[PDB]
Amino acid sequence: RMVEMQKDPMEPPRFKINKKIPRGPPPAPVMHMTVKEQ
Amino acid sequence: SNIYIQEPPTNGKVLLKTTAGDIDIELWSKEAPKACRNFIQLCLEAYYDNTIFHRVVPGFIVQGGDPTGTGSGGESIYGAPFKDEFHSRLRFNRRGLVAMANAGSHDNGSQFFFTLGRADELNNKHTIFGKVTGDTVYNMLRLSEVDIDDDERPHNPHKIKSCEVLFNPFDDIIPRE
Amino acid sequence: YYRFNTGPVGKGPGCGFWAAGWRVWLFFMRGITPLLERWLGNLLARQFEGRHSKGV
Amino acid sequence: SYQKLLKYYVLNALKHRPPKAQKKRYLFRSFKATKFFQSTKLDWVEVGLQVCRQGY
Amino acid sequence: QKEDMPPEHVRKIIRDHGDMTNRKFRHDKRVYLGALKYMPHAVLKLLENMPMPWEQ
Amino acid sequence: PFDDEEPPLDYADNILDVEPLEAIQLELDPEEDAPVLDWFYDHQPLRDSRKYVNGS
Ligand SMILES: O=P(O)(O)O[C@H]1[C@H](OP(=O)(O)O)[C@@H](OP(=O)(O)O)[C@H](OP(=O)(O)O)[C@@H](OP(=O)(O)O)[C@H]1OP(=O)(O)O
Repeated sequence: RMVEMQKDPMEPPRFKINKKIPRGPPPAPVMHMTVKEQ
Repeated sequence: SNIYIQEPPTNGKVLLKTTAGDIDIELWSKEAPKACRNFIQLCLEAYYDNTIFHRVVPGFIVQGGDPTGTGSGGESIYGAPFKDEFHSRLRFNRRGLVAMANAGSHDNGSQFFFTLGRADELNNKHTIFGKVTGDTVYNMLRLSEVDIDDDERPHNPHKIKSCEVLFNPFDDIIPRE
Repeated sequence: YYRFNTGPVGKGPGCGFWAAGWRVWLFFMRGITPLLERWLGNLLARQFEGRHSKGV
Repeated sequence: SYQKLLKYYVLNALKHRPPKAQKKRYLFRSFKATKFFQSTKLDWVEVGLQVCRQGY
Repeated sequence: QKEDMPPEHVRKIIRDHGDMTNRKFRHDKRVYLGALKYMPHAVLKLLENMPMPWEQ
Repeated sequence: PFDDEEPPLDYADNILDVEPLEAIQLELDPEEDAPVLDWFYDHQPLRDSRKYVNGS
């Protein structure tokens, strides 16, 4: 029998979220010079 | 134009006639009915007559109330050491306080002591049943002027010659014979 | 005070008749309450959750 | 002072939008229905003392 | 219904916890702090129920 | 009314025991003011009366 635990309404945010971790990394294929121009 | 001093109003008054002069004690019988009942009845019973002050610690306390004068004696009106009574409004911030000596909790005897100064370490330990009135204060302090011999005992200890109860807050006190 | 101290009664200290003043602070409190809930809420949340890192 | 009280009077009357939108949310009923709060009855004075201690 | 309790219960709780400086109390320190958010609410309800000068 | 270093009072230790000391009141005429006179200075005058008010 699952029961949801009662939360104390005057309880502050329990734990700290601020921590920051670098953005995660397949490329679709692209399918898309003269000397003088260079 | 305000200088505040907070303390609950007292009730009852008792006169102690000592070799050091008169001492007026205003009692709190609302806060400490047990020890003030004990004190009033023991005064009415002549139990404190010719009882010395056997312990003087310079600038700390002067102790008396033992009929035997040894300091380990004395008994209450209740046939046993009675309970301690404490209040946040009664503290030791000063000399001029009249409190109950004990060897521990609920140990209260007939022995009592006057505060020669501040004791913050006796808080929530000894019960405060009274205070000495300013006019008579110096006389209390003369109780503390002695040449002190071994084990905090004066060579010529001051005595309580008699007792007068000036105002008795209790209706029902019957002195024992 | 003007109306109260009308006749024999002088400029002296003793006039009780608060009801009015009392009202005023209650109106104040009615409004300020939600403000303080929101501000103190944030204060607590910063205290416990942490000042947000990103300044996003 | 009489002039200023009229100014408050009139401004309130001018300003008087209806609520304009309404919610019947209840706070003490939510708090009271939850086990962390209990209810009783005390001397007002006694509560006042309790609140000051709590705030301290 | 949340039947009300003996008044001495709340009296004693606060008196026990009077300063939540006791080593034993610990976890109230976090809980108590959390409430601060609703303290102004409490104040407003306190004040609006003052007793009037004809009531003892 | 009290010093900063003076801690707040336990209601139960001082206040609870003590009398309430007379309120302001007024000397209503037994004759002329009789209708009003029995309940005039009670807290919520006619709370228990199915004649005068709705009810609780
Ligand atoms: O007569 P009182 O009962 O002592 O009232 C005085 C006084 O009122 P009146 O002078 O009108 O009689 C002050 O007036 P002023 O001295 O400033 O002319 C007034 O001052 P305000 O004009 O700022 O109200 C002052 O209050 P305060 O002493 O803060 O200035 C207030 O007495 P309270 O201080 O008792 O209000």
